[PDB]
Amino acid sequence: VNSFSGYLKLTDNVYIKNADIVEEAKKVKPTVVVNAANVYLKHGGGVAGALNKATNNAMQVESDDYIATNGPLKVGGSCVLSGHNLAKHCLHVVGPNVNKGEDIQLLKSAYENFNQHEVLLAPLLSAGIFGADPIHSLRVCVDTVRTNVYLAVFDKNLYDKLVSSFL
Ligand SMILES: O=C(O)[C@]1(F)CN(c2ncnc3[nH]c4ccccc4c23)CC12CCC2
Repeated sequence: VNSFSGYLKLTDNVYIKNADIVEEAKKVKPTVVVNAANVYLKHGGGVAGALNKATNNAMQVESDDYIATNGPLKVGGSCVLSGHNLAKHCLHVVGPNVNKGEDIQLLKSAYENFNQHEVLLAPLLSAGIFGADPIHSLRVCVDTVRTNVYLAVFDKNLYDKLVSSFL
């Protein structure tokens, strides 16, 4: 038993809710919240900009030190950093950005990072400003992640389309 509430169950291990991931994290304080990161951990907009704003820019300060030490992530890769006031940990995962021409096949590799964590609160990778089809992203999530994932979808219209079209 965990503290996630109001989710629709899609599969044995994947759950979905129309929710603002920032507000959901603030309430649940999950062990892991996933950020929709880029390779530079520049949290300017989308989910990343919203998560970072909710930490009063502490996420960005920590991220800049991480990059200065380690260099950029790979597309499809991840790193674990602090969850600040939102979660114990933040798993920064880089899905491919279609608006940069990155290979959508890397979306599966991105979701594989979730399997290193037993339970996660997450957005749909490569959705939103990353330019991928969220229905495809949901399919890859379900077919790749084996651990327990609670997906927060900000847009109500999109949430209803994802549910209604789910196979
Ligand atoms: O940035 C994108 O492209 C996204 F479409 C946005 N997303 C979100 N997913 C859940 N909660 C959210 N709260 C937010 C508050 C402000 C801005 C965005 C979000 C958001 C998902 C997304 C990250 C990859 C697709």
